[PDB]
Amino acid sequence: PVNPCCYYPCQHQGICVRFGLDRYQCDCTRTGYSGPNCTIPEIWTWLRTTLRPSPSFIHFLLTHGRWLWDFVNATFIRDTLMRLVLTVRSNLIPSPPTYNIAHDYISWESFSNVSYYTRILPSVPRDCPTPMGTKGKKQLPDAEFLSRRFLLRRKFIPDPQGTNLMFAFFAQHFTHQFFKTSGKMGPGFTKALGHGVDLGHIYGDNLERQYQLRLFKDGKLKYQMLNGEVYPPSVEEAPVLMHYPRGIPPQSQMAVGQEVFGLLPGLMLYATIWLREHNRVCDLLKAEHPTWGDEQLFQTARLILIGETIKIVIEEYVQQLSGYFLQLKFDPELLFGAQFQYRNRIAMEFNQLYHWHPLMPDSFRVGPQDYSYEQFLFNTSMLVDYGVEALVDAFSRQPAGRIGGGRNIDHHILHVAVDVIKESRVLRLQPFNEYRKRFGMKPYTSFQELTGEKEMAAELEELYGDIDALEFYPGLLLEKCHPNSIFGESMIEMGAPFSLKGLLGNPICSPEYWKASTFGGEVGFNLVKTATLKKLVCLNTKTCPYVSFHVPD
Amino acid sequence: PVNPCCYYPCQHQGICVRFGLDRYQCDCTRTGYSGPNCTIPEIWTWLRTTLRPSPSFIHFLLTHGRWLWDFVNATFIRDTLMRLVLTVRSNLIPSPPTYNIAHDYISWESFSNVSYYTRILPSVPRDCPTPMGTKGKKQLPDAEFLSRRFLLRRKFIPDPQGTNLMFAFFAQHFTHQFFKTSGKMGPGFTKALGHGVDLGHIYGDNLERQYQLRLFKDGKLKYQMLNGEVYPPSVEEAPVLMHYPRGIPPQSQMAVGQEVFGLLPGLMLYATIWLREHNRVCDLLKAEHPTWGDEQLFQTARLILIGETIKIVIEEYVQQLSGYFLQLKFDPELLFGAQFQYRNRIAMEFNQLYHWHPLMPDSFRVGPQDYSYEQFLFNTSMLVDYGVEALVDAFSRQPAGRIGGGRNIDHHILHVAVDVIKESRVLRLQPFNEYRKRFGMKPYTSFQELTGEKEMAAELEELYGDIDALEFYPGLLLEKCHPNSIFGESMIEMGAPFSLKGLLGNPICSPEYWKASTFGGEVGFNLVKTATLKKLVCLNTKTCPYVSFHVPD
Ligand SMILES: *[C@@H]1O[C@H](CO)[C@@H](O[C@@H]2O[C@H](CO)[C@@H](O[C@@H]3O[C@H](CO[C@@H]4O[C@H](CO[C@@H]5O[C@H](CO)[C@@H](O)[C@H](O)[C@@H]5O)[C@@H](O)[C@H](O)[C@@H]4O)[C@@H](O)[C@H](O)[C@@H]3O)[C@H](O)[C@H]2NC(C)=O)[C@H](O)[C@H]1NC(C)=O
Ligand code: HEM
Ligand code: HEM
Ligand SMILES: *[C@@H]1O[C@H](CO)[C@@H](O[C@@H]2O[C@H](CO)[C@@H](O)[C@H](O)[C@H]2NC(C)=O)[C@H](O)[C@H]1NC(C)=O
Ligand SMILES: *[C@@H]1O[C@H](CO)[C@@H](O[C@@H]2O[C@H](CO)[C@@H](O)[C@H](O)[C@H]2NC(C)=O)[C@H](O)[C@H]1NC(C)=O
Ligand SMILES: *[C@@H]1O[C@H](CO)[C@@H](O[C@@H]2O[C@H](CO)[C@@H](O)[C@H](O)[C@H]2NC(C)=O)[C@H](O)[C@H]1NC(C)=O
Ligand SMILES: CS(=O)(=O)Nc1ccc([N+](=O)[O-])cc1Oc1ccccc1
Ligand SMILES: CS(=O)(=O)Nc1ccc([N+](=O)[O-])cc1Oc1ccccc1
Ligand SMILES: CCCCCCCCO[C@@H]1O[C@H](CO)[C@@H](O)[C@H](O)[C@H]1O
Ligand SMILES: CCCCCCCCO[C@@H]1O[C@H](CO)[C@@H](O)[C@H](O)[C@H]1O
Ligand SMILES: *[C@@H]1O[C@H](CO)[C@@H](O)[C@H](O)[C@H]1NC(C)=O
Ligand SMILES: *[C@@H]1O[C@H](CO)[C@@H](O)[C@H](O)[C@H]1NC(C)=O
Repeated sequence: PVNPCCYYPCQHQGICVRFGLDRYQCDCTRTGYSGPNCTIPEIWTWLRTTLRPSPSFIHFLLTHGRWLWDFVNATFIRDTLMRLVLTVRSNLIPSPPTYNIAHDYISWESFSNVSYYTRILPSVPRDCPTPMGTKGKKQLPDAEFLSRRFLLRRKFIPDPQGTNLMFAFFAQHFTHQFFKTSGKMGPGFTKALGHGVDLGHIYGDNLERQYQLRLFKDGKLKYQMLNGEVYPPSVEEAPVLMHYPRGIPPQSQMAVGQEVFGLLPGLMLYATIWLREHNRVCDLLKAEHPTWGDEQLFQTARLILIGETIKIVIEEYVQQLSGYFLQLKFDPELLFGAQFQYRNRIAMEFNQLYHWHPLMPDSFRVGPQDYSYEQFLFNTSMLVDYGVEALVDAFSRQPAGRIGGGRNIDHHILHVAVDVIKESRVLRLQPFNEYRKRFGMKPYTSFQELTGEKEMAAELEELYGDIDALEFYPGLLLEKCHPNSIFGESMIEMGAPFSLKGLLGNPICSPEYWKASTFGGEVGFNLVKTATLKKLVCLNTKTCPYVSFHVPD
Repeated sequence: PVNPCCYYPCQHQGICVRFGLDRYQCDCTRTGYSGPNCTIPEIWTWLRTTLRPSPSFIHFLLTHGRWLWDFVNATFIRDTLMRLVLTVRSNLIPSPPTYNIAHDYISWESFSNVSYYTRILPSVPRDCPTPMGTKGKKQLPDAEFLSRRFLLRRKFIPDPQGTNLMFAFFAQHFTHQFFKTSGKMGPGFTKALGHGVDLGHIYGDNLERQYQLRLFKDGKLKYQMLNGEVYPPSVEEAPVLMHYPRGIPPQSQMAVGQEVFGLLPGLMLYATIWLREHNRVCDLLKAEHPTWGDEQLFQTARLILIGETIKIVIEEYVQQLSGYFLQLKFDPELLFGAQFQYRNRIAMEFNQLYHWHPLMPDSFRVGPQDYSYEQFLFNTSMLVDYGVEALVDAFSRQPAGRIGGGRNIDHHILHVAVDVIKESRVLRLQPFNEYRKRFGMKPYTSFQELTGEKEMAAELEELYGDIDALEFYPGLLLEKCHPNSIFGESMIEMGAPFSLKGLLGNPICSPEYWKASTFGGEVGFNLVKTATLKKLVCLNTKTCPYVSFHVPD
């Protein structure tokens, strides 16, 4: 008999469980609901969901009326909201983590094995009629045509929010510390066992390699002087597995924490910058703490750097993305109010959703020059050629591709998207609509409602058969976007909760850790609290270029 | 200049941080105290401190009167106070963990590398005048001498609280899933990565081993029939690493989660009991969910068994230890409205502290027979000679040693305590009196004040020279004990916090994992909710013998 759970009977986060031959039962525990399917709301829950504004109304608010916000921001109401965002958003995320590619149920192996990604919804069961559960055609839409007809850029669409490539690369850099899928273990598994902001893209994902990159004098990282400027050393000087092409000089290969960073100067730029930062922070620390050995200098530098990273991403990166008039604020003290887990596990869903390749331009402009993809990719000298200042000026001046709304991925990298989808299908990821519901939205009733348009819609309608067969990742990228926006509500509402839980769940945000001691006292603590994209750059260079996550005017 | 931190100048959980060449300061963040040393109370601390009664008094409060208590046990107050104890206890233990053998400060490697035991107090700094700080003599007392004069059991001192061997062997069994110190990596590193109640000692601490122990059918572990009884498999059938006397026939080796267990019949008794429970639990699962595969059946029964353990540990084990009239309760829902991190990292001090070898008797009486050590140790046929029922009955009946009070370790195992102190000095554990302060107790001012009696104090008084020299382990075992207690206040007052954090800082007890579905429904959940030592044994044996953590009336 057909598998009942395959209908996803359990609403509102109830857990569908098989009993006897073909019965099921939903466990409605702590859902706010009861009944066979968790649809009968408790007194407080009914109260809640009717007095609750729709996500878009809230967004509208946060993005309109400067006059109210000028006010709010300068008063404490700035913090009440920040607290609210933090706790409400994060709540959507199970911690301790629930499921993994192997387990569709809570298990110890699931909980203790950090090589796995987690997931918020269970897989689509194998014993099921259609690969998306119950709805749609037998064999799913072709991955390659889907990317061609819908994600392949025709002409270039700059982000209407003015996001620059400075941002784009920072995202790529930043994220490739917690997304590193295992080649050898395959889909659903991960190298990045820090599972968040450990900065393992600077100090590597392992101790042994970490050790290889370290000077072991003064808490510092190894480095090479070139044209008077500091850079990550060569693989000959610091011998770690780096994914450069073969034949390429280990004498040209640069050594950073993330094996793939040698492949784009974008990444190699930030690896440079963060390295200078780290060494720079060591210099400061050794002035106040001369009695300190080498080890306590490195480990402290790393905290500060972890601290700095979270401060910026929150107060600048997410700001840019949100466009909110409310100024966001990094302050773990907001979270000492309520029940919070300073623990994070990366979901496969988060992975899928962060494949932000659209941001990537038709070509890369460095003042007068116009380097193509082939010219840019795997370049072994561009970084050293221009230096940091010059390549910060350039990335900060170039508009990035809008993410949502479709047809805005450059053909050079469209194969990523293809794989993401194909990868999605191996992972038996649930339908997009099933994820709407789980991230507190209504499901879309049609393809029209999704795209806010007819042509793509009715075209997808027939490829996919039903809208409840629409997949996660395609769905995120094809949904309509309010003009003036970088992407669609589902990206915000699905991503934000994975995003914030990933930032604040870090243990340096705990009552235990968030003290000055942790950061070698007050200069250490103040460095975290006042850290900036400008500062991070212009403190570590001879001159100071346009630095920002947005283009100038 | 001498390192200022050597003085432990900083009170009530402040952090001594070395600054410049010869100075220091204290980070007294969130301590409740201000000032350079941190002895200047905030309004709230003072009130809280002039009105807090002593441990003596609370111990007295729970250990005396019964009328009041059997009343309290029938009201909501049981839950009220139970919660007080948990929160009170577990808030003294940092979470995220703080330091380890290598780092005397918070660091990422210390957050991240679970192969370390954590530590509540930092190590006595390597640049200090005396091995214990500043107070005391150049040489700590000879460890073997300290043992032989103070801990060697002359006459057997039975536990005044009636503790039996059945408890003793339970304590060992249970505690040996989270203390697996490296023979290889050395002092202060762990093989048992669960850092808690994960039943590694049953399923092995690694995936390789677990697979080898698993029958991979119905979710069961392998077993063999000897005399019609289910015992753990042979090593030929489950080829895993087990420590056995070389020369012992392979058919006579039993394979279990934990490598040492095969030595002592005690151990291999519980290993057998639990194994039987596991398979038994699968036999209830498969009936409920015949569609379920062996992996789920396996991982679900595991959670039921982890749950069953804590239930028994809290409601029966820790209850027996306490002598409290407060009926202790395992109810995770008690913490559901509170800052509580559902994690735990094992500490050296817990390991040290948990060395209750003074539990073990002179001989081991089994029915008409009385067994010497040279007869009990490593006996491989004994468990299978008498069978579970007959051996449980015999451990339940024989008294266990009194733990505190001094001179209660049998000579046969006296070398253990010798290594404990030795290791204590490799781990540079701070002096007893500092651990006193960390756990919200007043330090001792005289060796006289410590033991109570006049004689044995004054010998130490001359061995150590000064009370602030006295060592962690020794102080524990030599401290005067409350009116008829199994050990002194310090053990209680230091142990329990770790103890409790060790049970309830377990994801299973989290809001996320504490639902019927985690255990495959009501049936599983009710076994957790309703388990008893008596039931863990008798539901698995032909007849039901005497079983209990206390010797009879
Ligand atoms: C949790 O924590 C445990 C404790 O840290 C970890 O186990 C330890 O892992 C480290 C891995 O490095 C071990 O550290 C030791 O370090 C010494 C240091 O001496 C250095 O040797 C280097 C050798 O490099 C040599 O030269 C070239 C270039 O320099 C190298 O590329 C080449 O490989 C060559 O051999 C020197 O470069 C350096 O100058 C020093 O002389 C090293 O010699 C030891 O062999 C050892 O590696 C440590 O011993 C491990 N275990 C223990 C008990 O300490 C554990 O890994 C961690 N767990 C996790 C999951 O991360
Ligand atoms: C020209 C620039 C870029 C290149 C060359 C590139 C290339 C790649 C490649 C080859 C992969 C592996 C996919 C596969 O083999 O199937 C990948 C994965 C990924 N990319 Fe990009 N990408 C670029 C831009 C970006 C940017 C700007 C982001 C930031 C949002 C991003 C986010 C990701 C993520 C999250 C993954 C998954 C990582 C993993 O699981 O290992 N990419 N990228
Ligand atoms: C006759 C029975 C016992 C014997 C033969 C025994 C002997 C030993 C031995 C040989 C060790 C290992 C020390 C080393 O690593 O060199 C040890 C450690 C230990 N014992 Fe026992 N002991 C017994 C009973 C107990 C009891 C009743 C307890 C209370 C729970 C206990 C608790 C511990 C603990 C916590 C360790 C340290 C384990 C680790 O660090 O991995 N032991 N004992
Ligand atoms: C966590 O889970 C993975 C998946 O089970 C573990 O790896 C597999 O282990 C088995 C037995 O050791 C092998 O047959 C597989 O080939 C391994 N790899 C894969 C991709 O399945 C991994 O060992 C676990 N991690 C830890 C720390 O135990
Ligand atoms: C890597 O980038 C460098 C520049 O940083 C490329 O060389 C430059 O090419 C431009 C024209 O595209 C010239 O105006 C400059 O004279 C060149 N600079 C140097 C130092 O040669 C180089 O071609 C790129 N690498 C690859 C493989 O295309
Ligand atoms: C703060 O702690 C320090 C360190 O123990 C104390 O400073 C000592 O004070 C003595 C007199 O008691 C002086 O003679 C020494 O110079 C100090 N020693 C060190 C190592 O600094 C001080 O007493 C404490 N202050 C308070 C108010 O408790
Ligand atoms: C302030 S927040 O809710 O915590 N996050 C957030 C809010 C809005 C937007 N956005 O692009 O409008 C983007 C946001 O951040 C995201 C980051 C990654 C993925 C999704 C959202
Ligand atoms: C109820 S509790 O505070 O959580 N623990 C506890 C309390 C008292 C006693 N006791 O022997 O009176 C023993 C106790 O149990 C342990 C003491 C030390 C180590 C482990 C358990
Ligand atoms: C009970 C909650 C009251 C708020 C109604 C929520 C639905 C409104 O919906 C929102 O309206 C905004 C109006 O300015 C539009 O700009 C948004 O796009 C739209 O989603
Ligand atoms: C002007 C009001 C701003 C403060 C309210 C913070 C709400 C944070 O955003 C809320 O997060 C929830 C989790 O994704 C969503 O379900 C809500 O629709 C979303 O707006
Ligand atoms: C619950 O959902 C199942 C499957 O979605 C459906 O068949 C059933 O009718 C529903 N029951 C109730 C009471 O709403
Ligand atoms: C082991 O135990 C059995 C029965 O309990 C006993 O007869 C036998 O002699 C013992 N072996 C040793 C080596 O003491």
